[PDB]
Amino acid sequence: DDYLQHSIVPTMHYQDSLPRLPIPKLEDTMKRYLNAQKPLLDDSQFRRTEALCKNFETGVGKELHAHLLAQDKQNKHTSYISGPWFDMYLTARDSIVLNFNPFMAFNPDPKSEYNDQLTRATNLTVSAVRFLKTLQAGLLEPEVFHLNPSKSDTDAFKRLIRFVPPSLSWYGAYLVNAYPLDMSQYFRLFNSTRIPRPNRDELFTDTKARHLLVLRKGHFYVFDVLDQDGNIVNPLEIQAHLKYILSDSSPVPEFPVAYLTSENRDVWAELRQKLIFDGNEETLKKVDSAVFCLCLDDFPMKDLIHLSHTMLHGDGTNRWFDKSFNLIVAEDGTAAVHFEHSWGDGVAVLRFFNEVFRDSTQTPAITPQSQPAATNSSASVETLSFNLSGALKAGITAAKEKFDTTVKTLSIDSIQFQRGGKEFLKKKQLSPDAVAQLAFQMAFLRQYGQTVATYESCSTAAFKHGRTETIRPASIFTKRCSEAFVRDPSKHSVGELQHMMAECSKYHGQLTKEAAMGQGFDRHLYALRYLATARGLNLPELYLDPAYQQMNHNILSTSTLNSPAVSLGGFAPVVPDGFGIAYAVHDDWIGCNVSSYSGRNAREFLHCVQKCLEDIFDALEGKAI
Ligand SMILES: COc1ccc(Cl)cc1S(=O)(=O)N1CCc2c(C)cc(C(=O)Nc3ccc(C(=O)O)cc3)cc21
Repeated sequence: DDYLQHSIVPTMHYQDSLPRLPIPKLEDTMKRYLNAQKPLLDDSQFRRTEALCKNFETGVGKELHAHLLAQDKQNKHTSYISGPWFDMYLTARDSIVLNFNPFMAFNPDPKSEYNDQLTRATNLTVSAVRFLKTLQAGLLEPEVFHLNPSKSDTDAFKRLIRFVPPSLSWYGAYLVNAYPLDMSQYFRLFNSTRIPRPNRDELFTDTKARHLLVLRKGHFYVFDVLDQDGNIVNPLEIQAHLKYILSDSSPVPEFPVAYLTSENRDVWAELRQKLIFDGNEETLKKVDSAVFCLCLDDFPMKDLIHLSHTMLHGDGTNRWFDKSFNLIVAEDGTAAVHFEHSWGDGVAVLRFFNEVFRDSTQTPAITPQSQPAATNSSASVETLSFNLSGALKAGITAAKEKFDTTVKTLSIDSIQFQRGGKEFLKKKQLSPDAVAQLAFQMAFLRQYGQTVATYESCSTAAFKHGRTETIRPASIFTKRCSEAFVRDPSKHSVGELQHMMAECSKYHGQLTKEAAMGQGFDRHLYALRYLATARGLNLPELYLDPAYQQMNHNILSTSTLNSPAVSLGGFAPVVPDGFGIAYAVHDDWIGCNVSSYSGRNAREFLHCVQKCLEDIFDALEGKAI
């Protein structure tokens, strides 16, 4: 059949009973905020911020908090952070390219000949449509985080739980230490795009649409991947239609329209309206509502750096950046999902990513020897045409110049630390995540002699309409430990170093579990600020404090996701003087892909990460510095 999974428990079985996202006590939030400030602020800055915190907790903050709580109790179908967080993304006027959109790259099909571009484009496309089908049918297994997978990820439990009504089903999983996740974001995975508009962009979805969008050399093509009955178009036909597209000899347009999706959101909002005025509404409608955008790149990957630039931004011509996601397949079969971040988070895209990799490699629709269906692709595949006025041509030329100049300034490079990873660190009773984050802190001290604002993404999808919370890895413990390794390495015995590292690990694990439970401080303080602005009030002084602005100017911006399906991932710095650090600690090695602009040096940082990781492993192995 056209399904890649056959869950007996409906996909959405736990959604109705998901716990609401907790609002912390204000007292806990201000304490956590100041705790994160401790490594960043000098004595007088800290005392000044401590004083604003007290004012806030006693004054306008207490009143904003009372109102946050009452609003939440009137909207128990949702989360307090959901509206504010969507608004954070959609009101942002900066380019979504680099600023917001990340990538994750698939590992190759382990069967060598399946990495042929046509074979893999077809297999990955068909598997993505099978994911859409399985989601529609409620046949995708619910997302569930198991503490004891051997007790709860069992047919035995699944047979039982399916009889528990959705109003109670979450409780049945909770009682076996399983935690069902929110899955409401999957409503925007397919047939969805972001539409640029003044003030605040729009999330658009059209579930009726049955066609794929393909970009090749900056030309736009659409064809159906679902027939009128609701079945997947025969994969041999899809193969034919893709072969047709791959055969187009037309040069890259003089005015590649995909450049516009990289503009400032107000600029693009106005140019899109001009596109409509010039009669393009039908064309844009087909782009907007396609199942997703398949991007066929006309070159192989030179190396990991090239791959990373290719999947993060490409050259500006062959990605529709607004789309829920772009599935990119290069000439050597290298594939990635580049996604728009406003509609959903890492956990939702990763499940799609994992199922698509598993299906496309284990149950490929076609083989490198399949004969495309005898079909008249020119009748089935429409080549889209945009009517561009002079103002549109000029806007595309400007979009291109701005794209080219900015991307020019972006560097990305990687390390593969091979001495060990998760196995060895867990043996030493440490959180691998904490160790990576320590290494980043220690690296930055070694390189710049500073402790700086640090961001780690944490899913709050254990709750109804959850998104993310910020883990704040820069702690007094990481700062002390880094100082010991970097500044006075002869002052401490290996036992002392190992203990310092143990205290980093514990506090990091504590922050991680708090964040996952909604007990960070970042989202809470953000929702209070949002509430004050939405009520038409002056910004409270807490938020005007340089230290608050510093806490949210994330020089070290980090994110990890791990899966056997992901070769690597990337994102650009979130600030001009920042790094963007995609990392994974695997069973036996550690990988970091780091981006930077002109204001930072990613190569040096990575040399420092390498050195710090060597120093950390040496101390852990008993060896002296
Ligand atoms: C909690 O750990 C995990 C649990 C389940 C999985 Cl499938 C993967 C992981 S993980 O290996 O990818 N991982 C290691 C520790 C960790 C932590 C502390 C946080 C996250 C996480 O939430 N990451 C994340 C990344 C990006 C986003 C995003 O939306 O951008 C959101 C969350 C993953 C991981």
